Amino acid sequence: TSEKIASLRQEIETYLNTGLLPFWITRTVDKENGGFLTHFDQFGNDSGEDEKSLIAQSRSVFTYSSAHRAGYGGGVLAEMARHGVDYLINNMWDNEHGGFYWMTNRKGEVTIDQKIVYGLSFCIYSLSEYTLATGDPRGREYAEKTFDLLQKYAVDTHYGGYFEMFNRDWTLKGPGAAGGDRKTLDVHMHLMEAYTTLYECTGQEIHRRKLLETIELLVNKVMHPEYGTGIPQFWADWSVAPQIKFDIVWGWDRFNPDGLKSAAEDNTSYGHNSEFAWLLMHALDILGLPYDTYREQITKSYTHAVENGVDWEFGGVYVEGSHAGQVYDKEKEFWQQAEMLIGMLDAYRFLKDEKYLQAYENIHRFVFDKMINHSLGEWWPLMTREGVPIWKHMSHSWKINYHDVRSMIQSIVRLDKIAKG
Amino acid sequence: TSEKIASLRQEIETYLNTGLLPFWITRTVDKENGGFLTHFDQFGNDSGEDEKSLIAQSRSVFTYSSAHRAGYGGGVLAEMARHGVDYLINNMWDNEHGGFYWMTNRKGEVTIDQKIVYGLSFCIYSLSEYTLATGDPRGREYAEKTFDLLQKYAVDTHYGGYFEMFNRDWTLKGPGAAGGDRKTLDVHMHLMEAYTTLYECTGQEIHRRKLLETIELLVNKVMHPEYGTGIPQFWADWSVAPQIKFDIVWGWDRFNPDGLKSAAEDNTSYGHNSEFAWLLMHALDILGLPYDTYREQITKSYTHAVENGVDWEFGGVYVEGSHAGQVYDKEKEFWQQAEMLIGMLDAYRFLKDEKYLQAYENIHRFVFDKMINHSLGEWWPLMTREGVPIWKHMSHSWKINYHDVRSMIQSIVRLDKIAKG
Repeated sequence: TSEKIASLRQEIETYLNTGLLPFWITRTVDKENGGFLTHFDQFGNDSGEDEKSLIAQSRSVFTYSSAHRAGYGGGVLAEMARHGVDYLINNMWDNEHGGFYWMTNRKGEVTIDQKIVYGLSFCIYSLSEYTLATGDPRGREYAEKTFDLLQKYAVDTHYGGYFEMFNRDWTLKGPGAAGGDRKTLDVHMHLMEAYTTLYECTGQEIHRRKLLETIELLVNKVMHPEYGTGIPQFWADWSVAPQIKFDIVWGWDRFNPDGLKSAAEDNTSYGHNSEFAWLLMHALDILGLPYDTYREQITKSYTHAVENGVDWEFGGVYVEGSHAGQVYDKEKEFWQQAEMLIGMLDAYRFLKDEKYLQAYENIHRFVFDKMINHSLGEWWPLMTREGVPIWKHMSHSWKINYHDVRSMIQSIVRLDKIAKG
Repeated sequence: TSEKIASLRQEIETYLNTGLLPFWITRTVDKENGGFLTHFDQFGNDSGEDEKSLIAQSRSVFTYSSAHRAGYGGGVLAEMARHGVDYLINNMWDNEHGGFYWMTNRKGEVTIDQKIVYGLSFCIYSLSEYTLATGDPRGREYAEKTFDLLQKYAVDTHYGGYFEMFNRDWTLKGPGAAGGDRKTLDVHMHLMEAYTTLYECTGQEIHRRKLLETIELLVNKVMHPEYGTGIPQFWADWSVAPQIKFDIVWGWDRFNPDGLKSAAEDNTSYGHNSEFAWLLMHALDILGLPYDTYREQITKSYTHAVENGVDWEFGGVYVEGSHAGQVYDKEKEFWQQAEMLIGMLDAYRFLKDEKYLQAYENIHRFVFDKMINHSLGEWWPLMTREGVPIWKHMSHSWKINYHDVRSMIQSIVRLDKIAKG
């Protein structure tokens, strides 16, 4: 109903303004050392890590630029984004070899100088969003330099796609855990995300062309050929590779002991598949192309997520399960909820089936009633199926505010479109 | 016999020193306008064209740099190469968008400002050779800038390989004759050539890696999957395309009215296939890899050339015929003779079959006894099967001295290796 949509939008708006953005505004700007503080425990207090990761600093720039562009934050977020861009350029850019370093310490010294394409994707995305939000040409300048370095050093001109981890001097890393011989969904999907906003910013043909090439790589090489669901890791020739952990990580390793088929490699992520599909719809909007350009793919992604991933009984989306439809891990992790909020709304907009709005409300009620720590404003990172926290730190080097603020802003916008339609 | 090899080498050496290089040294340097004059009629006199094409100027730099590196030219060719590099940078480099322009007039003004990857390949090759020959870092500097622009603007990150023609501002040209929707043997083979010398010059991992990727594209996508012979034109997805002429050309259009199956599209060039195979062997030498890394491919290329392309009765190599082995066009064109001289020697070195040295001597006798215009020193461009000139201009915007000087130097070297082995 229109009354229901209005209630859901109000709930998001009040929380985003009074809860989520103040958690960050009151804590994060580091005026002594530059950049952003992001290590907060279950009480919102500094947990002390001597880290300013490329992921944390760039995601922060993305959140404050995009939220400012959307009218949120009381006007203060453009200057917070500028503070972060100062740190990215002055402390994280390699003035000898180009590209941004993977890790600094809290004082701003480089401690991991590798060139990691997952991080560089987030640099392109955040810095393009920053120029769009502020007009400061530095964002586009360094986004374009990073794009150009990826074309030179990372694109595989024979098989297509990208090699993904390099030493500081852009020599390719070794095989296996060192990261130099796999091509992955995580990197290729986030490059589509980043190139969308790069093209929004520049309007240049090359960015349009290579955004479309990246979409084609994902649809034709990364997604399962029958099921349309994301497969995580490939060899350079785009045959499927055994899944391995890399030396360089950007999340915590959760093992659910009750998870099923823990050795199987037919696993796929409902959250990632929803994220891919709504980011693909956003790309098509920026490209001026109809969603039915990729009707089959978008339908496969969303159908599999709603048919298997949504916990109708307790609320929220499961972690992972098989391509063919068996759920493996029913824990509730934060970022997949965020990406299902946006994706289920866009599935309703394009596919028009009421199950997708039923799924949206299920996810939304889970996030508000179980996952948000309303005492502080941030989201619990990992919960039991029923919604009891498992891990309780609010934020760290890999959990900042990229998924949650974006899901709040993009859900309130899509709900408005649904109400108006 | 060793006496025969010595006679053949002496014949080359005397001609290269006293005939071929003096034709060029006495005619080509344009001190008034800069760059090189290359338009000479059947009497060696200026034929008047108001053109200084990227192909003519870059091939000239390649010849004078490589011949100097080999000890030829009486010491004067390094400065002639420097004169050409001054013209490439001062008159043919785009200081606003990067890359070299396709065409200037004799006074040095830009008259076709498109960015044509076939020309840019020859820029990379010639400028890398120039730094190797002279130590002037400008060659490597602009070769590297051009390589980097090709990765940014020309590489297809989805299907691999290169789009090949662009407007001045690096926007892709239109479909069909405008050149923006085909991938071709001509460009991809010459990129392997150019990247070999770029990697020789820089020793950088990225150039090694992308030389090997280019070799793999040629072997796995461009060469016929059964016959190993080059197929000329593909769509972006590497399906075979109908052969078309482009608006931008770099040779004269010869129609032989007596040529067979003039509408067939299973045609392949013996000269191109030999050129590919010996340039691939040269790449493997520079890479430190054995020829048997690509034994099957190299064997296919050379076997098809010697079994079908060599005119045992009259001498020389035919223009083209089918992949499956029928000859279509028995005219004798200059550059295919040059590339068969080097390739038949390297086929003998690797494959050890006496037919390849018999083929070399057949080609060598044809070139010296029929194709060289010993009155002047340059090679007739096109002859009847029996060796009577058809076209008699000595040189123009697309026929300079790249094929012939290289074949003379590289044949005398390979003959020496054979004698010594």
